[PDB]
Order: sequence, then C-alpha cells, then structure tokens
Amino acid sequence: VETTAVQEFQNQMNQLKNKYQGQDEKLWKRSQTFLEKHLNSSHPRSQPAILLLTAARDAEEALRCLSEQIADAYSSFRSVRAIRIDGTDKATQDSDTVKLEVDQELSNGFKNGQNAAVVHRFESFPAGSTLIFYKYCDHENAAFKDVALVLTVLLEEETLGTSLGLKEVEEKVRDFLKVKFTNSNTPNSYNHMDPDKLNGLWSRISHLVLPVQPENALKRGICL
Amino acid sequence: MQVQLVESGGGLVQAGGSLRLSCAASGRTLSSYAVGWFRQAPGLEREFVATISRSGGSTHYADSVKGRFTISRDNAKNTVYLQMNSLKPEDTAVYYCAATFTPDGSWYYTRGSSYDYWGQGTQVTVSS
Repeated sequence: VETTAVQEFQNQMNQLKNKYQGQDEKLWKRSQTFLEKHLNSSHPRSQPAILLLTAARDAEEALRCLSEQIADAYSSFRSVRAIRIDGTDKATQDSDTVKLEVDQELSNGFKNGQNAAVVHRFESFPAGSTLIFYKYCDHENAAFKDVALVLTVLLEEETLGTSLGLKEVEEKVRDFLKVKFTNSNTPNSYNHMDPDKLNGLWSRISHLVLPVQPENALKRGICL
Repeated sequence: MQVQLVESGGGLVQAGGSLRLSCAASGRTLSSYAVGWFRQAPGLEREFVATISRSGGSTHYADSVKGRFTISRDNAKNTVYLQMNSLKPEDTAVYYCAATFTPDGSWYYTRGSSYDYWGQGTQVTVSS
C-alpha cells in the first residue's frame, strides 16, 4: 500500500516528467515502479535500490540533471538532497585513494540522514576504486539497505537514437564499462579489478538499466 | 569457461532417514563462490535451505531445517554438501545447488535472485 514517502516521490517525479518531455515513457514508468517498490518495501530491506542511467554524448546534460533530480526525488520526503559523487573528479587518481574518498563521502552522508546518492560518471572512476560498490550495492550484504543509488554511465557514442530495446542498451553499457575498467585498472593497487570482480560488480548494478535522451532546453547546462 | 554445477545424492527415504546431497563444480575453482541450496516442490515457491561462504566459515539455515541439515564444502575437491538428517515429508522437493561470486570470504546469500549459476536439481522424496 502507498505511503507518504511515495506520494512525495510521485509529486517530484510528476514535475520531472513535465519538465523533461523528451524521454522514453519507459524511463519514467520503470524507474518509478522500481524506486517506489523499494520505498514501500517492509523492514528489514535486503538490498538498496540501485538504478543505472546511461546516455550517449548528445545527451550528456540530460544524463547529469535527470540522474541527480531522480535521486533527490527519492529523498524529498526527508527534505534533504542526495549525496553527489562524480567520477570525472576521480579519474587521474590513485585507485586506493579514490576508494577511501568515495567510501567516506557515501558513509558520512548515509550515516547522517541522507538516503540517496547520485554517482555521476561511474565509468570514469579508476577501476580498482569501483570495488567500493560491493560494500554499497551487494545483493544482500550492503552496508546501507534503506537507500537508493543512482549511477550514471556516459557512453562515448555520439547518439543512441530511439530505436534500441533495453536488452541492447544494457549490453552496450556492460561492454563499455568492461573496456573503461580494463583500461584504467592498476593491478599494483591494493584494490584492483579482475574478471570475476568486474562481472560481480556488473551483476550488482544492472538491476535496472535505462537510457536518457537529449533535452535541448538543457544545453544551457542548468537543470530545469 | 563458466562454472558448472551437478547435484547428486537424491533419492527415496522413509521419514526419519537421512540423505547426503553433493554438488560437484567444474570449470572454475569452487572456492571462488558462495554456495546455497534451495528446494522446490511442484506448484510451490522455491525455498531457501542453506548457504555457506567461500571460506566455509559462515553458514546460515532456514528455520525449518536448522539442527537437521548441515551444509559444508570441500574446496580442495571442488564439492559442496548438504547433510540431511531426520527427514520429514515436508522436505520432499527437487533440491538445487547454486553458486555466485563474491569478493568477501565470509558473505553468504539466502535469496535465489542473488545467485548466477545453478545445478539441474536432484529429487528428494520422503515417504510418510
């Protein structure tokens, strides 16, 4: 049955749908169904809500805005914004150092009243640092189960077009991350990627993968 | 190559008896995987039975089988076991072994949705 948390969530998502009219209907339908179910789920929860949004280059600004505003919509009943993390801010960096930074940022927020995070540009984290998402995204042993994490992946393709089905979009994201995380892997890091760890990460963050379309009213770079 | 699971040890027993299910893993080292046993009878929901961490150090059991069943693993022989004692008709079902990678040696999984690999199942029938 529907809660006041969900009614606030729906209030905010309705506004988003009205502001961003260039999206696939299934973006809104499937993300709301997924996140409401988590918000409505009984305690104890077994897993955080983990939503993966992706986009091609021609939709970079929509990806950034809609991911953060959907995460804030999840938290609106709590009158706090989602935690913001950005992988473009981490790429040149020592993997173990980045892992400590991400862990501190997420844990500090989640311990102190915040219940969602947006993880922008997940593909740009140094590969080994992304092992921190086992702590936060594991199927049953995650550190905070009563939260949402919205992750984004910005593809290097110029456009997705509107013809792709979700299975093809998911394969694109999976394949692209495998390339990015192999490229940025540093085996001499304490935390380093390997094939089983990479597939395990993919399994834990790919529950719901949705594409985001361009919004010309965003080229401004200011969210609506 | 992905890991492959093959369960054996099923069969028919009268209530009160015992069975020992085994699952042999091929293609990958079993020590890579947390392992779970699940069971399903016709028309009913698949049920968690037991689970064991990669190290063997951590286990968990369904309330209905605790004290009767014991999950264990022999990573050297790439095999996992489910000792089933004091069997009851309520235990009749097809039993499946499942495996899933995790980087933490103590973590286990009690939900089937957590598991990537499954065996073909072995029938366990407990007569009344």
